[PDB]
Amino acid sequence: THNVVHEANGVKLRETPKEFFERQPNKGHIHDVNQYKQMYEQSIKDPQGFFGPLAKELLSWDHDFHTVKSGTLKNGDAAWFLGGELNASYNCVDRHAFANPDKPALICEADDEKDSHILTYGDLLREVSKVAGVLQSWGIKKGDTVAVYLPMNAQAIIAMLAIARLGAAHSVIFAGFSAGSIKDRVNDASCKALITCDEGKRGGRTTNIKKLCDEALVDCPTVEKVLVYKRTNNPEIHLTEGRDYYWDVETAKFPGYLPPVSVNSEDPLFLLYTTPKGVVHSTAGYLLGAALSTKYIFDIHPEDILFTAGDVGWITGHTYALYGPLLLGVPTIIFEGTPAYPDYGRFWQIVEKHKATHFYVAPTALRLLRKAGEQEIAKYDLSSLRTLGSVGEPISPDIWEWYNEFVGKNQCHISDTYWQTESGSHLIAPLAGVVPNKPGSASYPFFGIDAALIDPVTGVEIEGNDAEGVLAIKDHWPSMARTVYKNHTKYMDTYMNPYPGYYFTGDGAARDHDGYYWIRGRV
Amino acid sequence: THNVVHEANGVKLRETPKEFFERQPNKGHIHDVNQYKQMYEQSIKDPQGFFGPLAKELLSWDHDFHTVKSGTLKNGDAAWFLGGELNASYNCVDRHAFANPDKPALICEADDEKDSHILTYGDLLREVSKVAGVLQSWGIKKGDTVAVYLPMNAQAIIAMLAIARLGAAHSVIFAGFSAGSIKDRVNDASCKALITCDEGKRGGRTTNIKKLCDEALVDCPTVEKVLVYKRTNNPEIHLTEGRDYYWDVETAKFPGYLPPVSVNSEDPLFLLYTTPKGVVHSTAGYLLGAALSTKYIFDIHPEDILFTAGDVGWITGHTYALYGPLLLGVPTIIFEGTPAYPDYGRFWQIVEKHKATHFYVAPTALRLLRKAGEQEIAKYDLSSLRTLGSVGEPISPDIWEWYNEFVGKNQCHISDTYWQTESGSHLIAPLAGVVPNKPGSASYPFFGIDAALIDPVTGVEIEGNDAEGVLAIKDHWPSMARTVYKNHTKYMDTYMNPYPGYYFTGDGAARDHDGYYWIRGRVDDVVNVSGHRLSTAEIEAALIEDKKVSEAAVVGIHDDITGQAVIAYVALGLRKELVLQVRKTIGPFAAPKSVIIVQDIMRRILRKVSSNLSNPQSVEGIISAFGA
Amino acid sequence: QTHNVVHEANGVKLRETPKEFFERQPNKGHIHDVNQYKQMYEQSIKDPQGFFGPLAKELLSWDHDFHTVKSGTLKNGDAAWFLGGELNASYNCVDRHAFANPDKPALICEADDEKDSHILTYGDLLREVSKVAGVLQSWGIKKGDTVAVYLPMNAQAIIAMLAIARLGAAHSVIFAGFSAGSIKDRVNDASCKALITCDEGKRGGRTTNIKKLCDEALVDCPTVEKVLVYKRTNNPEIHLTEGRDYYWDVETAKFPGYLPPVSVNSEDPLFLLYTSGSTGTPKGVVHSTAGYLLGAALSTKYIFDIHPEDILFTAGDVGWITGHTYALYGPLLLGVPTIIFEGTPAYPDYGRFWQIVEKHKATHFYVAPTALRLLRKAGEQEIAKYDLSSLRTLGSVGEPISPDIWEWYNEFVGKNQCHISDTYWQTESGSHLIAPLAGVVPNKPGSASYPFFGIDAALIDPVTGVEIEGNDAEGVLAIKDHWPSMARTVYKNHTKYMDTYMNPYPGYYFTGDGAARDHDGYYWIRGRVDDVVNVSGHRLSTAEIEAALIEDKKVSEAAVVGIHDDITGQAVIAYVALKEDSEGLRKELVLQVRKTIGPFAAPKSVIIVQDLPKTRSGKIMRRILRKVSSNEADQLGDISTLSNPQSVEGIISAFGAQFG
Ligand SMILES: Nc1ncnc2c1ncn2[C@@H]1O[C@H](COP(=O)(O)O)[C@@H](O)[C@H]1O
Ligand SMILES: Nc1ncnc2c1ncn2[C@@H]1O[C@H](COP(=O)(O)O)[C@@H](O)[C@H]1O
Ligand SMILES: Nc1ncnc2c1ncn2[C@@H]1O[C@H](COP(=O)(O)O)[C@@H](O)[C@H]1O
Ligand SMILES: [Cl-]
Ligand SMILES: [Cl-]
Ligand SMILES: [Cl-]
Repeated sequence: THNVVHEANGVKLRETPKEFFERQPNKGHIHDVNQYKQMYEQSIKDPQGFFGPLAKELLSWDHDFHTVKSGTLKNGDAAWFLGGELNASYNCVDRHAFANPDKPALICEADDEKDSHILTYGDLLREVSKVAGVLQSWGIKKGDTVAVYLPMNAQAIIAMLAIARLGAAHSVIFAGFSAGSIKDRVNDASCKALITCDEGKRGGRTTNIKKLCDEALVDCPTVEKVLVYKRTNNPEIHLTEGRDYYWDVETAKFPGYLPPVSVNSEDPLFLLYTTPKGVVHSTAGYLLGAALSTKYIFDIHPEDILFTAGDVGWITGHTYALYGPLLLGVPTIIFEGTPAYPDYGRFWQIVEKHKATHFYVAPTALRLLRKAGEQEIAKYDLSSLRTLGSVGEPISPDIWEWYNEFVGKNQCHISDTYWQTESGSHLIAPLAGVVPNKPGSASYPFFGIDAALIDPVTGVEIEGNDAEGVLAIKDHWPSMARTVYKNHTKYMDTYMNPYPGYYFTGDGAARDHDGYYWIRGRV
Repeated sequence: THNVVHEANGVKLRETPKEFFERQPNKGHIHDVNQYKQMYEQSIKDPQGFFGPLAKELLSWDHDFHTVKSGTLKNGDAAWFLGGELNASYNCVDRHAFANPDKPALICEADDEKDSHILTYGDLLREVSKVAGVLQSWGIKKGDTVAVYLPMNAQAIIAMLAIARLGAAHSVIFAGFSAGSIKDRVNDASCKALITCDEGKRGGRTTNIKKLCDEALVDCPTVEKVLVYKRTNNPEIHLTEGRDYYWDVETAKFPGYLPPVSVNSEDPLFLLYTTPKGVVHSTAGYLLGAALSTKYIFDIHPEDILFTAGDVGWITGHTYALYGPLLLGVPTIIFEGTPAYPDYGRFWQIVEKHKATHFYVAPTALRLLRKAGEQEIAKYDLSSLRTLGSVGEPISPDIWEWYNEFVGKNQCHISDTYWQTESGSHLIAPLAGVVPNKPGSASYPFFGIDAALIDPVTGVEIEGNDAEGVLAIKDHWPSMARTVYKNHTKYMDTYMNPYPGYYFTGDGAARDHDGYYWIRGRVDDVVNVSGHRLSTAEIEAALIEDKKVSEAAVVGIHDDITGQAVIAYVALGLRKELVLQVRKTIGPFAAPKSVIIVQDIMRRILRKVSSNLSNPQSVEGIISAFGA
Repeated sequence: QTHNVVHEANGVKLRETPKEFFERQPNKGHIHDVNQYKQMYEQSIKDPQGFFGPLAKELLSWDHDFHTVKSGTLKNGDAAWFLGGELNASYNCVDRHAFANPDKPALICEADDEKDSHILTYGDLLREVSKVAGVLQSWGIKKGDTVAVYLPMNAQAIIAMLAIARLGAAHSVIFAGFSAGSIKDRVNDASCKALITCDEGKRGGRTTNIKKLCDEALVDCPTVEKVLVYKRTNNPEIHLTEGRDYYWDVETAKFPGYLPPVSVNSEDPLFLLYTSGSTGTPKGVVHSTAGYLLGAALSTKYIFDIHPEDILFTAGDVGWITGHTYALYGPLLLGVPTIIFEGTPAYPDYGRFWQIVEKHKATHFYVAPTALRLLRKAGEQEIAKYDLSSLRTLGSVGEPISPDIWEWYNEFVGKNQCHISDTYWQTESGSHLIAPLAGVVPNKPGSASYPFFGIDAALIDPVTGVEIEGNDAEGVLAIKDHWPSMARTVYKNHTKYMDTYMNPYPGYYFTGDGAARDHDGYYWIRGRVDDVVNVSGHRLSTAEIEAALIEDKKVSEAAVVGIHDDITGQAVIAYVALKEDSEGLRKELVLQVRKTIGPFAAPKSVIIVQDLPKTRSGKIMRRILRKVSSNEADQLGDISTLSNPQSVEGIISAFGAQFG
């Protein structure tokens, strides 16, 4: 029994169902919860000997690295795989296109299913090369930043991979932002180019996209050129001559292959803004964390198919709609529309349509379907799923049991992934087919994450279980953000200085007698 | 006997003379024709196992490659030696300078022999490094393009190698071109710099070089600086302060070594313009093709000396005057003048002077020397020669016999080489000392070249020998051109789309019972509309048969649905009467998509108009008419 | 054996390295004995590929391997080493040591006032270099650019140099004693895109103006886009130009403490160091990356006998090549601590050098004979106050060391227990050329002894231009083949490079020095042959000083020459003719030279004459001014070949009257 953790008193360990293993294509990646702690204890006491080999296994290098880990949280100088060189789009596209060009890559589901398509890895290589050819033709090169203002569709996945192909950092801007929020993000990074579309389709209603760009671009002198996709092909849309150009028109000029550009492990892969602050992520570190978590926390295999019902304007689409799954050579499902269009059975038609084996979504949608589309679940077949995931905020133990039976049929594993934009990948989450669940908890911290609670009053680490306090990590990890663009002081003041030697997550949590962490919300 | 390939009837096979092997420095690279077929068959079925090792033998790499071959013709994404890095100037200069800096590299014969000279590989490394140093200090870098407007002399070779040393792509503009032809090519490539000379010398006559550049440059805003070599040192030649700088003045400021810049295998090495279309060639694949063909088709050894009587303004000078021979580390003769100056024995005086072992020339020049200078050949010792090459057009059996008797004394091997600017290197040619000749035939296709004859109407491959049709290639090869600069769609529409799954040479050919290919003339207008091959020339004739039409012009343009579409412009309801005329005389599917009637052939203008001898005022009415 | 030519060597007892040297040596020496050295030297000459290849792979960390050890020839000016190789200078001097031992001292910084002293570990140095490199990167600095440095000899100068080299750019360090005109010359010749400087300096307790001289020069340096200013004094009265000048502490705060180093080619330029020549224009000497670094590591390791446990105190300034190679690159490459002294040997008193050695138990001390002369004159009494027993190697740099100063150095600083390394070299050699290896080569006081690895030294007859075979000889000192750390060019002026070093004696490198070789093969430097004047270790251009004096509108013509000086080694004497209080104007002209070049270029004396001796062509005959400034007027010989032989009498009278 727990005197402190009131959430822990009387909670049955929900061992992973037996049908989860009937549906695995191959022997699971970690046998039992006992091997997970042998691999975890090594990843904390011996990061060099744990992440080194994994980096060599999961990523393809253009130059080997000479030092696995360097720096400290106190000094904000973390670095991983120093001296190595790779390319993000080579690991996400090329190396799978060479292996099996016809394997699906981007299973795109448009607003209207009448506008849906699928890109094989061989097609994704030809389209990324042509868009990278355009950007290279325009003078975009390693060290530049390129803004993206696109809905959740193929064009966004291609623009990011194309920008990363040249060694430039893509700064994705959620399609729903205003001209002001566009102006602020473009000017902070001094983007030299922007990729966008004429207008989108969000649940039947068409959205003004180019209009908001033009309104914002009038205060963005750094933007030399804009690439515009024809999502609707509406001719009343204005393109300023000499600045704006058409996706289809430019890409038609360049070949289906462009060489990737090697970047250093610690070269910025992208900027993502949360005044807004631009979180910066390294290349090697972020990519490894994205691939590891997707392989272990979701139990992804070459045959699997991931449907992250998120958006690339946020970190969830970055890591688990794009980089995570494509690094592993599995197809990912890119959903442009809403969970209510045409009706509340769209998520479920798609899972049935493509036999998706993993589903990843935030609770905020589970409360929308629990309070509207609870009947549409039985229409469609959801027998392909092994793993179901929660991302956004905490997951009610109510919605947990709802998410488990209605969508999972009491046959799936459920992983409640805790993590922020600054972490890059999952921090605390239960591994599919390994970690038994406690409804409402994130469970054990992931490889390389040395979680710890700190008494906010004294600022000392709270040893022993059955306790609460501020959540903090005692060392940095590969996918940790390395700075805030052009403002490292705010980066230190926010994460590294409140508790020297620790990384301040900004949340409060509790650890029960079993070690399971309970996320008690922001402080 | 042959019912189709009449050229081949009663043609005695011509074995390589005994003197060829007496003059050969070492054992030949291929023992006999049976070893050649074994090697060729592997180059087709297993290009990875064949070209992989050769790329590691013949080229020096800064970064290893992980995949030999990628892409398909149908997708226009061919690539070779992916992930690899190298430098063209290192493989053509540095590595040979280190091994033997005193070995001759450029044997330069000037317009007047008084000005001839010889650069060793050591000399070439210093002179290339110094020019590259100037370009580098000017801001030229990987990704840029630099134009070259120079005669066929040492400075042209140095300029090309210095540009490639920085990872930039050179674009060589033949020195005979006008100011307008210069204007078009510089602007299409947006060259940041130009390398040229004040004036040229050709046949004793002074040519204006800088004068035409100044004339062109007024409309080339991308050119930031020009390097000017004092070829004549004429003091009346004006240099624009702030833009033009002297070759000798700037090179004096920089050292004789500059580190080469590594580039990717598929980074552009150069643009070569032919509306002129800028043919783009890769780095690794092109260089491997240049070395392989020069080695095996001409039988080049380190002891040899190559004289390619061509100009770097064309692909022949690119591949077989520069990259080919310098990659293999042998000396190459760079001839600045003409075959008639000071007299009609100059070619042969040069061979004798430098004891050249290999001679490579176009049939056009052989015809001129046969007509006006046959008496001069016997005056010179040409016994150093072993291989006689022919380039640019099929060689008549008569010209073949003349070439064989009067130049080779019936003692040399003759290699009629078929290829084109877009192939980078030889496609069909008799390997020196290996393949016996049939006069007028190019014989067998080369390594990596899977040649086929396809029916021009159906696009289906013709099986069996004693056949004729369109010459097409079933898979890309290392030195195949990769795109047209900033215009990959024209590249696809010209080479890959007309006959999908094949490369379209634009030539017709025939294959005899021994598998020897006989290049025929060019094929005609092939416009492919939903699988129907249409003739724009054939449609114009039909429209003109209508007594209401004075003149008619038909062209082809890209179409997202049907592949291509034919648009007919007509100079004099009526549009319906003309479309039926074409259906009856040609065929039902030959009707133009559209028939536009205008008030007033330079079709280069109609293609750009419909896509969206001079009389420029009509252009406005045609643009208005197409909309109407 | 007696010498008919090398008189310096007659009756000179050979001086073995004392026994106590090896007692204080931490490990087995890097070279077994002098016979192993001869074998290794012979291979470095006959087989440089087999010798320098392995050493380059031991001492440097490479991002890409090299395929050819050595290329090019002196005659063609195309020397190159380790071709195809890639590396980074800041990685080899910082990163690789920080990963191994982040807490090991790297920069032992002794400020002008010891109250301000501090110590940076290799870990600290990595963060501060990364932050400065981060600022430069955000400003647009990239491989191929040049960045000027105008800083005193403190930690920030070292960080600026390493941060510039981290990006693949080349730093150009401008000695802090230079005026705005000398800053102007160097920044414009190199077209520096940025400048790193400080608000004010501290030297001898007195505040020096640094930023003020930059603003004065920068008004004519249109290539400089941004300036980084360190708050050395934090004086708030120092103006920063909005849009151009930015504070070191403010900008570095914006960037993280790690930045990836940029790989550069072995032959990409590492730095420019502007040097005075026979013209009035400084020539920017350019050094490669790989070859220069290998030379710094090789010489520092084998000539000084540096081990990981050791601590090096090079009493030099990064404004000159001595600080470049043996205060920064040499010791940091080997991963040992180096003492960076910002002050003077006289402040607070004439024992400061020894307080520093004792404080930090320095094992290696490297100093100029000019300072040894000063301490013998004014501070000998201070030595007995300090424990100097940590020292074992005592070096001398920049000028000839008198046999007397050698003995003083040996007895009073080394207690007759240390090895002395008289090191001969020059800015253009990058590293040592001729020097006694510590613990290996016995000394002849005043001789540089044997040439170092890769240095094939020769003496050339000045009359015939042919190499002199056999020993007991003298002539022009020349080197028969290039070496790894040899300078590669003069910036954007390779013709001056060829005309100065390679063309005078084709097939050879021309040091500009004369020398003699005794029967034991020891070399004895006889000084410059090319009328280059060395004042307190500072290479000066008499032509540049003449130009400064003429800028005064009262001067018609001026001639400057060099003469021996008991204090500074040599002194420049200026003869001035006016167009027309003398001692007054003499002060106004000396100040004129201070304004245009720097305070350390000021003439010792200014003699005012009516006419300068001239040829019939009209050129000034400085050969006569030199013999007069010395008491060798009786060696002038026939002067009827002058166009004004009567001026000679007035020159002898003027020098006698005004010198003093
Ligand atoms: N599984 C979870 N349980 C509770 N809170 C979560 C979970 N996942 C994410 N969060 C919250 O979401 C925040 C992430 O913010 P951001 O990713 O920056 O939009 C975290 O700081 C947590 O407060
Ligand atoms: N041996 C040959 N026989 C027939 N045509 C040739 C031959 N060599 C080159 N060509 C033609 O020359 C053109 C290529 O130009 P070039 O490569 O400069 O000779 C193409 O139209 C080829 O068909
Ligand atoms: N050990 C030494 N003995 C005599 N002269 C030296 C010695 N070291 C340096 N020098 C002189 O200092 C010059 C170096 O010039 P710099 O290093 O540019 O000031 C040499 O050319 C010599 O004239
Ligand atoms: Cl090799
Ligand atoms: Cl080895
Ligand atoms: Cl000089």
